[PDB]
Amino acid sequence: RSKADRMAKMERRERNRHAKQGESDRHNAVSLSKHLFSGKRGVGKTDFR
Amino acid sequence: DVVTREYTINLHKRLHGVSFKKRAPRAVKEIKKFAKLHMGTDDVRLAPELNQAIWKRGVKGVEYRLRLRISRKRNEEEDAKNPLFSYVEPVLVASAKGLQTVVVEED
Amino acid sequence: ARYGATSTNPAKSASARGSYLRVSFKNTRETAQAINGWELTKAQKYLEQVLDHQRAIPFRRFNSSIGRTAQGKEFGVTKARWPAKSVKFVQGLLQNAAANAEAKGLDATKLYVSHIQVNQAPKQRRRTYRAHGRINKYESSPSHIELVVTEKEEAVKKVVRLTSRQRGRIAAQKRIAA
Amino acid sequence: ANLRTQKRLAASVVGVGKRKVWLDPNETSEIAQANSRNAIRKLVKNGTIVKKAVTVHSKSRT
RNA sequence: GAAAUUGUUGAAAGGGAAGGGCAUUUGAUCAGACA
RNA sequence: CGUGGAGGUCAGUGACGAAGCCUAGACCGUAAGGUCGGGUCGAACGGCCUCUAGUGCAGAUCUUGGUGGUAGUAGCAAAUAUUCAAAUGAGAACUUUGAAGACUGAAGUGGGGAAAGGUUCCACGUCAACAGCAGUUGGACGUGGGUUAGUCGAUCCUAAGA
RNA sequence: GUGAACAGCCUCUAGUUGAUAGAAUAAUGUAGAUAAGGGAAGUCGGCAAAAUAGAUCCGUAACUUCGGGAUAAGGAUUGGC
Repeated sequence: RSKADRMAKMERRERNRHAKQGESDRHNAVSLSKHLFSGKRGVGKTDFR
Repeated sequence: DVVTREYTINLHKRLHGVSFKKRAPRAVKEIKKFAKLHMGTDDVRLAPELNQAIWKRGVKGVEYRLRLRISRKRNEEEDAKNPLFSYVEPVLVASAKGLQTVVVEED
Repeated sequence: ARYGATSTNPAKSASARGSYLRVSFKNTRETAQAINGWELTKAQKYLEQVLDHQRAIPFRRFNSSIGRTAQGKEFGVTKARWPAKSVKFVQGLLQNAAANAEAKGLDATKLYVSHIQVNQAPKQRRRTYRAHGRINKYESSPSHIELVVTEKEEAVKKVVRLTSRQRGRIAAQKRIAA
Repeated sequence: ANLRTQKRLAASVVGVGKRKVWLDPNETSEIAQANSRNAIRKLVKNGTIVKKAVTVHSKSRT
């Protein structure tokens, strides 16, 4: 069991460095979001406040 | 050196121009500093009966003069302070004026 | 094993490490260079006084826009600060290295910190939220600590060529001078 | 110890809200052993948990 | 287990940038060679 | 001159250390580059005569991944507010109990429900991560327990409509 | 409870005490105020702020599709026992 319980701690490390709050946090970061960078904003109605 | 004394304390000159939501929490931090002055200790204990006496008129109606009793006592082993600590408890009196400091005798 | 480059005797030297310690790195660089090279018994009481706002840690490198205080006149720097959470780990390692020296059987009074070294660990990756739905990082900088204590040691013929003309000059003056 | 259970649980037995029930600090070991409603009836009536009767709202000036 | 980047030790320089070219001093350092 | 593979050749070098990497140590070529020593490492790789091509990068607001300066800085300031002792603990501004002080003030910070979520509900254990401070606590993590219908609903009927 | 009232303010039953904190009170801020004499001279412009306000009684113009205009304007008064 202590052989098996230490293998839970060995396999947990990679998710802790990425600050995953579980073994079930698989929220994926989009590399480049479309609304941030694709636009040209001139006189008129604009894309935000 | 166990010595129990009486004291008056002028809280009006210590709470001059203090924000109304921070008067009664500040008057508590004065007595821990005020018992540090006379007895020369850091760990100062306030009785729950004294906490009622400060806070009785809300946060913003702390009394002008209080009449305290500061008792210095021996402290227990494996405490990291030093073997002495104070203990501040209130004595209930008619008027806080007209009183000066008095050594309470021991028995 | 595999510390930094050390020039000392490994016979009379204990050591201690700390891996993946979740402190700030910029605070633990400075509270390691304040202590580097002191006597061991003087270093521990100093760190006991840093907690009580009696003596401050000087910040030399990571020190932009730090407020001033008067307690850095001892070291000659206006900028100083009292990083408390960094001291509570670093003096925890001095208690270890003092305990490691008693197992080897070294003196307590002669011992001094000779090497202390702190460098960056793998960073946390935590995220926070900003205006316009933008996602920027919000991360830590943990650090590895290692230190080595050492006893103090109470201590601190080249053949020369010359020409035949210069060989005569010494021989002539030795003949003349009484 | 942690006593959020028995504070909540004695409120259900006596039938009064959580702001009213009184758990004395001297019996901090005796109350923590009780983990059922059936023990709470015994702990109430021998005088460890009491009621704290109603705050006055007088109507004399009215 | 390379580079960016960082720590510690050691050497060196520093009056509003640094780095480069030609020549030599200074300190450190290094192979060749007479039998 | 250099790189990846091919046909030859040196009966080429190699676990007594092959490639790779580091090296203000040495030599050669005007140069692309070639050779040697030292440190690391552990298993295959060269010279020459030719053959072949997914063959050489500093730039393309280049592509994927990684790291800095700025910087321990901007900041963590709406919703009136917290205080003292005791227990628990290696540890308490933040957990639990008691004593105080206030607030929401019946178009509520209260008591239930429809969409919607799917075990969050409760107990026992327990803190590496998350809770932008902290943590002994949690809507976290680990293991289990828990929704009972002749009458409450669906099921039946029809509306605009399919 | 006050009041025309489910307004605003305070309280009882019920619930919460959560929103990073400690010390000092420089400038400039954001939010909220008061100001001698004069009263829009300020300014694109009375922007903003001040003034008036609930209630009973007296009183109400030009005009008008005769219904309105109208709370027009303006003027006296308000506690306690």
